[PDB]
Amino acid sequence: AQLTMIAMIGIAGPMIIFLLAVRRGNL
Amino acid sequence: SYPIFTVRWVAVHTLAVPTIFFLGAIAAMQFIQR
Amino acid sequence: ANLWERFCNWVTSTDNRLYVGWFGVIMIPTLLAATICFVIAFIAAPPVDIDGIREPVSGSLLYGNNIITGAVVPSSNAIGLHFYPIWEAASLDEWLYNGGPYQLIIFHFLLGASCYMGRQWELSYRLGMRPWICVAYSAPLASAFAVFLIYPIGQGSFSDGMPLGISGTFNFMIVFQAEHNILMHPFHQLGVAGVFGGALFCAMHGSLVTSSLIRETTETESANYGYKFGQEEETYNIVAAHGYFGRLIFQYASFNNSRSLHFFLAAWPVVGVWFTALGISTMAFNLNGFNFNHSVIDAKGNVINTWADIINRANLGMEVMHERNAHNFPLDLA
Amino acid sequence: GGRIPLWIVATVAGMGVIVIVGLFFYGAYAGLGSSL
Amino acid sequence: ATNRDQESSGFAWWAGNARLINLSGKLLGAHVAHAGLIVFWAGAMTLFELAHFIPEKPMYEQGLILIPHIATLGWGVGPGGEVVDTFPFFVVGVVHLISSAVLGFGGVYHAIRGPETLEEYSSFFGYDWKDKNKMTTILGFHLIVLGIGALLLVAKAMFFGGLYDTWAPGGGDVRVITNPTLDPRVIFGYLLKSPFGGEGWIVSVNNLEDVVGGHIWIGLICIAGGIWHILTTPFGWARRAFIWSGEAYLSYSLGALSMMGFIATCFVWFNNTVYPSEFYGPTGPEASQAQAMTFLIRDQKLGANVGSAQGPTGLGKYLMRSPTGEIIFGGETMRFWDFRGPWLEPLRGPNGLDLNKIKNDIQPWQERRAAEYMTHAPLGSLNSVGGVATEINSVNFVSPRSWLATSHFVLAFFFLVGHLWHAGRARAAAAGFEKGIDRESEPVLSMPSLD
Amino acid sequence: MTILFQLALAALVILSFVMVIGVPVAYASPQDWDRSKQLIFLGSGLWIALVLVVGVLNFFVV
Amino acid sequence: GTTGERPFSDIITSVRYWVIHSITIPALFIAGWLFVSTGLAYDVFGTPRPDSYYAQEQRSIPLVTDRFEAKQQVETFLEQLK
Amino acid sequence: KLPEAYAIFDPLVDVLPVIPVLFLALAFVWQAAVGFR
Amino acid sequence: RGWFDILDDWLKRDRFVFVGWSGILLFPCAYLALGGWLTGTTFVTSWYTHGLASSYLEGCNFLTVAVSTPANSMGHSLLLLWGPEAQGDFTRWCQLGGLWTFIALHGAFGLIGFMLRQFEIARLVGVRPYNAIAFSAPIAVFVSVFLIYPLGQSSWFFAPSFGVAAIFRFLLFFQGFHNWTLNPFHMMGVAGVLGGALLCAIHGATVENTLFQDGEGASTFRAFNPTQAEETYSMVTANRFWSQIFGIAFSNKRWLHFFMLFVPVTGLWMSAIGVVGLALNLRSYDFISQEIRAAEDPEFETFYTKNLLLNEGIRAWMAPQDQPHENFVFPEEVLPRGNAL
Ligand code: CLA
Ligand code: CLA
Ligand code: CLA
Ligand code: CLA
Ligand code: CLA
Ligand SMILES: CC1=C(/C=C/C(C)=C/C=C/C(C)=C/C=C/C=C(C)/C=C/C=C(C)/C=C/C2=C(C)CCCC2(C)C)C(C)(C)CCC1
Ligand SMILES: CC1=C(/C=C/C(C)=C/C=C/C(C)=C/C=C/C=C(C)/C=C/C=C(C)/C=C/C2=C(C)CCCC2(C)C)C(C)(C)CCC1
Ligand SMILES: CC1=C(/C=C/C(C)=C/C=C/C(C)=C/C=C/C=C(C)/C=C/C=C(C)/C=C/C2=C(C)CCCC2(C)C)C(C)(C)CCC1
Ligand SMILES: CC1=C(/C=C/C(C)=C/C=C/C(C)=C/C=C/C=C(C)/C=C/C=C(C)/C=C/C2=C(C)CCCC2(C)C)C(C)(C)CCC1
Ligand SMILES: CCCCCCCCCCCCO[C@@H]1O[C@H](CO)[C@@H](O[C@H]2O[C@H](CO)[C@@H](O)[C@H](O)[C@H]2O)[C@H](O)[C@H]1O
Ligand SMILES: CCCCCCCCCCCCCCCCCC(=O)O
Ligand code: OEX
Ligand SMILES: [Cl-]
Ligand SMILES: [Cl-]
Ligand SMILES: [Fe+2]
Repeated sequence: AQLTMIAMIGIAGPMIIFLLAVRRGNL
Repeated sequence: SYPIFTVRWVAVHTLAVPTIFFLGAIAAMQFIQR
Repeated sequence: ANLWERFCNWVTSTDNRLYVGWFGVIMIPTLLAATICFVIAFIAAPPVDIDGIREPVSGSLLYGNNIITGAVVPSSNAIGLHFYPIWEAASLDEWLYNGGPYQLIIFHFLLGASCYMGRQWELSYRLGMRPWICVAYSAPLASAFAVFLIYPIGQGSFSDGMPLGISGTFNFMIVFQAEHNILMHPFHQLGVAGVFGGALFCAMHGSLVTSSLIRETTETESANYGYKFGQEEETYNIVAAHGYFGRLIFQYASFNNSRSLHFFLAAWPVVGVWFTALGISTMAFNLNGFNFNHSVIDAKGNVINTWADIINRANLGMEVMHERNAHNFPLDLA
Repeated sequence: GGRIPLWIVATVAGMGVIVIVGLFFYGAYAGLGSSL
Repeated sequence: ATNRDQESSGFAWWAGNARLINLSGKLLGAHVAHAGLIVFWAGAMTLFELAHFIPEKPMYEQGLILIPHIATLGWGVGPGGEVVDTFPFFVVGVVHLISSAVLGFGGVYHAIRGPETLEEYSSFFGYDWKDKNKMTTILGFHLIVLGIGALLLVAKAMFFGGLYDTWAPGGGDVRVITNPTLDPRVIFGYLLKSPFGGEGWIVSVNNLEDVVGGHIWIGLICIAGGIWHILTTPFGWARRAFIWSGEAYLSYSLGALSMMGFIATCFVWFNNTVYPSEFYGPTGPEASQAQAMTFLIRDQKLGANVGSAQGPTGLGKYLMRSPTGEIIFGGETMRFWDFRGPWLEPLRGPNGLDLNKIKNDIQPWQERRAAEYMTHAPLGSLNSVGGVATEINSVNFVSPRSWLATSHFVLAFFFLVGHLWHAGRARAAAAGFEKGIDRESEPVLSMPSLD
Repeated sequence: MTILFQLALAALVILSFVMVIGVPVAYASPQDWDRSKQLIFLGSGLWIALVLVVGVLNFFVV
Repeated sequence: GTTGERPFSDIITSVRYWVIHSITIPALFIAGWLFVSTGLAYDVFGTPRPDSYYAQEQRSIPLVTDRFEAKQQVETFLEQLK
Repeated sequence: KLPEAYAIFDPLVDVLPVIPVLFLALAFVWQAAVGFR
Repeated sequence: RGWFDILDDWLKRDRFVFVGWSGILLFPCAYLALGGWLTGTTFVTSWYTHGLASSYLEGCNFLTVAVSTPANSMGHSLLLLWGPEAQGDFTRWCQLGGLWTFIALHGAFGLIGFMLRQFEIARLVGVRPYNAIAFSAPIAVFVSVFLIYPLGQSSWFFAPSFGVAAIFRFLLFFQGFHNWTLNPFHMMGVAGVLGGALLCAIHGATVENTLFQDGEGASTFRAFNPTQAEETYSMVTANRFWSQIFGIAFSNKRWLHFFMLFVPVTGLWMSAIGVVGLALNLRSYDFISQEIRAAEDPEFETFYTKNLLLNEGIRAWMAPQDQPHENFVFPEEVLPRGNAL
């Protein structure tokens, strides 16, 4: 359970970066 | 146009391949019980 | 100009052979006091009851020491962290017996060395330089603070400060290992990395510059005369030095930028020494090195020794023997 | 060539190294060498 | 992407946050986001501690540092520091966490989407670092806020539950403070006390009346000073004394915070009033004194005449005299004779430890407490093996006092390094040579030679 | 109301995850600034409402 | 200047590199894992298992004490384990 | 221990404390995405 | 062209990792030393030579793993895999400590190869050989500590074992048995190492704080070009600063950088000489005058005598487990101990 929760918390950040990169965001 | 296999390739792999092998071994050791 | 204006101009003058500055106004008297007291005490002070058990330790040359064994002995454990100036004693005889010179010396020295750091900043400002040489100096200064003030504060007594002597320093080190396992503490390991690497990089940089000196002299003359103080052009070929070192390891492991190189030279040892100073200053509050004593056990439960257990045997020898008459109860809690 | 971005490669590789080191510390507290 | 590259800002990525010096909107966003980080850690860590909390076991056996802070304020605990209700702990955690979410939203907004500079949108919130009047106005606002915080502590102590008093008659209890110390002689004599042994400067404050009175004075002084700095502008001597720039203000604050970190280190190491031993464990001096007391008790029970027991060195084995004559525990713990604690003070008379009281009036609770503290002295390894370095594995214990003292000494020192770095750089940048020496006007070349 | 309270809290957690991902993406995506603004406002309001609903119901379960 | 080898960044950001290594790296890692979990490492290197440091009632270490008989001494210790 | 109602979230609470460190790492991930310009 | 010249061409090709003739010696030996260390620390025990666990497979951690020295009964045997001890049995070789001599020998020859690499590359690119000359200090340290010292002692057993904690044990053994800290050659080594660190830090900081402004950036690194002819920092300003702060200062850059070479190298060489002495138990252990005085006068005490008591404790408490071949049994009553501890 803890491993799954931390995996989600930890993919979230790079996920934001990846979405803004795919979307030509104001990075 | 680049060659694939070079002296640099040999050096890199002589270090890299055993490193992954050993890391697998140590990971497995983490689950040994006395 | 008025008298005060003239005095300020003299104090801050960049034309004095030795800069004084406002930090210097504190540094000069305090360092002179510390130096004079240290020299006199090292030569002539009588034995000091360091551990407060009426067992004076002889530190001075005239009382049977040589250069290697001599020391200014820390103040008595009976004093603890109490402030013990000369005027707090009934007589100089009492002051000496209880080890007042140590307090006078270390306090004046710590204050003066802090002012020395500030003076480095101040003169850089007067000369129009960048300001961070004092930041480099903060590493050894922090180490001095750790061994002379912080560790005594944490342990409750100036008697546990580092003695002002060579063999005394060794005693401090051995007892520290017995009580804190400093060798197994990551901050001291970082300190060793800092100083080994500092020496390594010192040798590397010196050797690379010396190997890339440009020919300006003959074989009968020292190559050092090929450089003239204040000359505009560089005296060695950094491009050649980089070609050599990059081929020694590989291209991207070698600096081609002199500014980056010198920043790295500054940063490695300075950070290492900061961390080792923090190691002493944190073991002052009894957060000790790693303890793996009996960590490896077999199926039945037998202890399988490791090199850490061997270290522990050595530490036990030190612990049981140190300050052999001072402990009355089973645990050494400070 | 540059099909897979280098920042993604670096992030993923760092995550892998972190996971390996963390597992090793978990081992410090479990199994052999745990003192228990 | 205004000013978000080295070419346009002059700063490399590893110094990127310097790019914000003159972008007040993004800088406000940065500060609000970081404050969100602080509040978020408070909440998450408190919840972690509560989830791992075993109420029966002492707090200091469980690696707790925040729950003790809450308990010291009188929340959740009863006589002797026993935990009667953990819901206050849970509430503290949850509220700080939700607030952290709000702060994060605000910081992200001001840093990413809001106006990059506040000067055009508003002159009340916009500022110029060289505008001394506006700078002192913001300083005064925050002074008023801080004074309110101090008075909030006073209110908790006086009107909402009180504080946990380890010195309360009966063995430590939550007590409402009704007679705070308003005597300026006392309050500021604390500041005038020597920091050396047996004096301890402000670290020696040993009663909640003095604590509450001091915080009353702090709150009032802060409110008055904040009003002062809102209504005034710096005088000429100050204008000529200081460097007036953002980096200079940052450096001043770094120096102040470093000082406060060192002071906090000493506070948590030595003081057992605002850090009750019931929650933080014994101090080092306390544990050493406790060992002395424990073995005095054992040997006396066996029949020893402890007052007359001569040790190997000639000093009393159990009791001796301090350099000013007070009767004190013997052995190495002679250095800790300034220690004071509720389990020990009943044995002390005008001349120090009293032989008749030691012989006749030591109570079982005192014996138990001495054993407990002796066996939970603040000594342990980095991997949390309790005891001296030579001890074997078995006890999983490092004292909260050790954790807190070490952490905050590290922080205080590195913040001193920060003060030096940013103060030196502020001076050099104000004078105009922080980027190096001008080749065509090298100052030293125009100076006379030293010799 | 045990499972009801657990469901409300789980919804709070999931909505927090969605907001934590979405708010920065929307803010740094200037193109998507018509629908995303309404989405963010509605999500903030619902998050506050859920926080209150939890807290109120905390005293009706345990 | 470069010596003509393909750039590392170019290699590690390429699809073919990862097509190859998404197979090779896991295979080697699993090979090491199995080397340990099947017990072959103990046999290869002569390392005692947790239950093979001592005989059941033994507490003395099996130290080698003769240079030219050391191999046979170790074999005798191993037999005494049985 | 947490109040009984909240026991199901215990694994999440167990991991919450490290998120600030995750933020520090996120700064480097972002700078990598922008090439440390 | 002849085959020798063709081979020289290929060996000296410009490639990512230079090979050279020295490479034929360096690369196999360095690889074997490093690989042997990793292999031993991962999988190999010290049970039959020391009575110790020393590998990850047994449960040690990075601080406690080691490739431990062979048993004392092996003497100074080379312990070749095909030698009369292991007799070609790889498992028995590992159990007998052949990995220690394997690592030590392949590492020594690797150091030879690396120094030859320094010479070869310097000659090819046309620089002076001072990096190779400075490398003599690490080689002297390695030879003195890992070969000469054990060769003077009873066997390889007392050489340092290749590990973190094992090296720490080596330090404490030298203190307890040799009083190594009292040795003026170690003292000169300490001066060399700490002074080298001091020079490194002070020179780096001085350069970085006497830079010329050669660009508009607040990050000053981009304002240097490797091909530029001008000095990047002001020697005149640095000299003035240190003259006024410390009294003396460098005025010749060539002397400055040679001194940076000289200090650490000389210090390490001095330490090596001291260790050669210790190989024969030729210690700076005592001061005879102090011992005579202390023997006759029970009130005379110095930090020297205190440290001797510490050494006696170390010896008595660590010998039985650190030297298992001696079969020491020290009854509890004979162990030196102070009061109450
Ligand atoms: C209130 C505190 C504070 C504030 C607001 C600032 C603000 C600033 N500083 Mg100062 N600084 C501070 C404290 C502070 N500093 C302290 C305490 C030190 C001493 C160490 C310094 C030393 C310092 C230097 C040397 C420099 C600055 C610079 C700067 C600027 C850019 C910073 C940046 O982009 O960092 C970017 C951040 C990073 C690159 C990350 C660094 C991460 C650190 C080193 C490690 C942290 C480890 C962590 C705590 C634990 C990790 C766990 C792990 C081991 C598992 C900015 C104006 C720069 C400047 O002059 O600009 C004008 C500059 O060169 N600062
Ligand atoms: C507490 C830490 C901290 C904070 C608050 C900031 C804040 C800031 N930095 Mg700094 N920085 C930091 C650490 C920090 N930094 C470190 C450690 C480094 C070294 C790697 C840097 C290096 C650096 C550089 C080099 C630059 C900045 C810049 C900036 C500013 C603009 C950022 C931007 O354009 O984002 C763009 C990024 C994105 C759009 C990606 C998404 C970012 C969002 C905020 C993630 C938030 C996630 C969060 C979970 C959302 C919760 C929402 C929920 C509450 C609803 C901003 C005020 C820039 C600046 O000053 O510009 C003028 C700039 O150029 N920073
Ligand atoms: C010290 C922190 C701080 C500061 C100085 C500012 C300042 C500003 N913000 Mg920002 N903001 C903050 C925090 C902060 N904000 C936070 C945390 C959030 C998230 C909720 C926001 C969300 C936000 C938005 C969405 C907008 C602003 C806007 C503005 C501007 C107009 C504000 C105004 O007119 O106030 C009006 C005053 C009030 C509404 C009353 C506030 C009083 C509060 C509610 C209670 C009392 C204060 C008390 C001390 C709070 C204690 C909290 C403590 C626990 C930390 C101004 C430049 C606006 C802007 O940039 O316009 C272009 C805008 O659109 N802010
Ligand atoms: C966050 C707190 C804070 C800060 C940063 C400032 C900052 C400032 N104040 Mg304000 N002030 C504050 C709180 C604060 N104040 C409060 C709470 C009050 C109400 C009592 C005042 C009342 C006040 C007045 C009445 C005046 C200022 C003035 C000033 C300016 C000059 C300060 C100065 O020279 O200090 C440096 C201090 C000195 C040069 C004198 C004392 C220096 C001694 C020798 C140092 C002693 C250190 C000590 C021995 C070492 C140990 C410390 C230990 C005792 C804690 C400056 C802008 C002056 C100004 O221009 O305002 C218009 C002014 O006249 N302040
Ligand atoms: C330059 C590379 C190099 C060098 C210098 C060494 C050096 C060494 N190795 Mg290492 N080794 C290497 C590469 C190298 N090795 C490689 C690549 C491997 C992996 C295959 C090994 C595997 C290895 C193992 C497994 C062991 C060593 C050992 C040794 C040591 C003993 C060697 C010995 O006695 O050889 C003697 C051999 C010669 C001197 C060669 C002489 C060649 C002449 C021309 C022969 C002339 C007569 C001959 C009969 C020719 C007949 C011709 C005709 C009749 C057909 C020594 C320190 C041993 C060790 O460390 O012990 C602790 C050990 O057990 N090595
Ligand atoms: C700007 C920037 C930055 C920064 C950022 C930040 C710092 C942010 C922050 C943020 C934040 C600070 C956030 C927060 C969040 C929060 C949240 C989201 C919360 C939530 C909560 C909840 C949901 C809860 C729940 C619960 C309860 C209520 C009870 C108990 C249980 C539980 C826990 C479940 C960086 C560095 C990246 C870089 C770039 C720029
Ligand atoms: C709460 C409390 C209390 C109280 C407290 C108080 C009351 C406090 C106060 C405090 C204070 C009241 C403080 C002050 C401080 C100050 C300072 C810290 C200052 C500093 C200064 C400076 C830094 C300066 C500088 C300079 C110089 C010197 C020269 C010229 C230049 C300049 C300006 C730069 C008590 C203890 C009772 C109890 C407990 C609680
Ligand atoms: C309270 C709460 C919450 C919140 C959360 C959050 C707020 C999160 C955040 C998150 C985050 C904030 C994340 C982050 C992450 C990060 C990471 C994962 C990083 C990593 C990094 C790395 C790995 C790096 C690497 C590298 C690079 C990039 C470049 C250079 C090189 C190197 C390798 C260093 C939730 C919703 C759960 C709900 C419940 C409650
Ligand atoms: C001895 C011998 C031999 C050889 C062998 C070899 C050659 C081996 C090698 C091996 C190897 C080659 C191995 C390797 C391994 C590796 C490892 C095991 C690694 C680890 C790593 C780590 C753990 C790291 C970590 C980290 C950190 C912590 C932070 C930063 C990042 C990093 C990632 C770095 C032969 C066959 C001749 C036979 C005879 C004997
Ligand atoms: C123990 C407490 C000590 C600190 C107390 C707080 C004092 C704060 C107010 C004192 C103000 C001092 O005021 C300050 O005096 C000095 C010295 O005359 C003036 O100094 C000025 O004149 C002198 C001549 O005497 C010149 O050398 C100097 O270059 C010039 O700046 C400053 O311009 C003024 O700002
Ligand atoms: C100078 C170059 C040295 C190279 C040496 C390579 C060593 C390779 C040895 C591998 C075979 C070992 C022989 C094993 C059988 C020997 C048994 C025996 O008869 O004693
Ligand atoms: O004085 Mn010097 O050393 Ca610190 O621990 Mn306790 O007190 Mn004593 O015993 Mn171990
Ligand atoms: Cl001693
Ligand atoms: Cl004692
Ligand atoms: Fe140089």
